[PDB]
Amino acid sequence: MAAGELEGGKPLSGLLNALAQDTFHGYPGITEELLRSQLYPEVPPEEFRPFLAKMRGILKSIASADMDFNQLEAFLTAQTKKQGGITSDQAAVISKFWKSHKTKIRES
Repeated sequence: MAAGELEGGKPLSGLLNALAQDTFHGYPGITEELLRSQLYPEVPPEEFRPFLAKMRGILKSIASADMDFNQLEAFLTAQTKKQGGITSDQAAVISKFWKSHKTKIRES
């Protein structure tokens, strides 16, 4: 209640974004210890994993696997069926992992 939400909607929305630790070589902008400070300054660069226990499946999918739209859409169903998993509040922002960058992007 007072610790089961992770800041708010801002982090969960840019979680898979911050988590970007190993893209291909490592950008001078994003960093492992930076991902937390990026959106979740409350979580430490060590106790972040336990929270990712429900936000890690998407990490290895976008970062370690790098997927596209229509591919992760069906993957999120796993985040809402797994042992406990996340709630409709979280799945709401995560399900956007491919629409947040494929809507008002180039507009065509």
